[PDB]
Amino acid sequence: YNNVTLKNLTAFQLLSQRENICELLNLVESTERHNSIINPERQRMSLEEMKKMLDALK
Amino acid sequence: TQTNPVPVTYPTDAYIPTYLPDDKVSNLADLKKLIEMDSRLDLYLTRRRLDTSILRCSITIQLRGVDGGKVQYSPNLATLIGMQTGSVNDAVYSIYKYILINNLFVTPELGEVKLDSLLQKVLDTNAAHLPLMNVVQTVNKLVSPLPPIILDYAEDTAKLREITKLALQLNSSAQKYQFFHELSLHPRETLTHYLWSSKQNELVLQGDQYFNEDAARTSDIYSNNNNDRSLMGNISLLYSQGRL
Amino acid sequence: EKLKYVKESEKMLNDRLSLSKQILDLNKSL
Amino acid sequence: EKLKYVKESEKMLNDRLSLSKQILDLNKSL
Repeated sequence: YNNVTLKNLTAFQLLSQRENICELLNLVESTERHNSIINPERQRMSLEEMKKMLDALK
Repeated sequence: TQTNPVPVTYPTDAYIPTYLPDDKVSNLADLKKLIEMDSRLDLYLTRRRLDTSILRCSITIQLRGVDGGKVQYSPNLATLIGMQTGSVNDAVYSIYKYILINNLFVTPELGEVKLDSLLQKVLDTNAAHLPLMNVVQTVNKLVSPLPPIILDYAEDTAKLREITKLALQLNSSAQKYQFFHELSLHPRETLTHYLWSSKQNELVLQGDQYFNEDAARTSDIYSNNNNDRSLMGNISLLYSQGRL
Repeated sequence: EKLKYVKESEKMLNDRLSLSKQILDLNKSL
Repeated sequence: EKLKYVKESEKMLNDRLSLSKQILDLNKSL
């Protein structure tokens, strides 16, 4: 798995190219890959860390 | 370390995208400032890390402190240096600076020195020219050790790995942005591109299905597959090359 | 300070060699 | 080290002055 092949590159490009067309028709959900990376409680926890760094640096 | 850098498996500081519109982000400049701040601070640290080093019997007792920090000099070399028992590198530097004071090289022309009185006395040689390599080789012979007592009668790697993984996720999100933006501007000649390239990549993935175990031990490749035409047409060529 | 240590220590070492070259005089007259 | 070399240097200066006293002994041994 350390190396890549022509089959691996072609499969990766075909998979990533069919995932992009299925968002126009909305026949795939992809809410998990969205919200596991947005994660708004993690976002406000990080903003609280930035606010605490503003408090500690002033 | 080596003379060349070490290849390694995991990525190391992949790029930051530059094609995102700055009317919405207005933040990649600030992260850029943080990155060159880190590079400047690391430059300072690396420079300072480099520059921080820049019958009657006798009594014989081999002590605890047989130590080469102060090593005994031969008395000829002690007269040439002046110090009593200092060190070995101090001796080499003092001999070389004595040679450099007396202007003996040339006014191999810089290898050969002019042998003077005291230096021939401390080397027990009588040449006029003798190269400096052998002169400083003799220093290893002229020095003897000190006499004993005689009486007679990290987390930073994982953190940078996490930042690299996160920058790769940023690249993925930016490429997925740019696809839909370029489809939004002119949609015709990207949907034709999709219908071409998806078909071509399907043909490329289906270029390998007749090379299995039990798809070649059987007979449904050679017989009756003139629909395929790919192999069993090379046999007019391969016999003519002698391979068989 | 790194300069003003070395520019005095090298003069001290030059004096230590010149004193040996003057001790050369006091063993010729004996 | 901004202390330390100075902690050496004056010491070396004293040795020079001390060697000057030995020079005075060379002015009295003859």
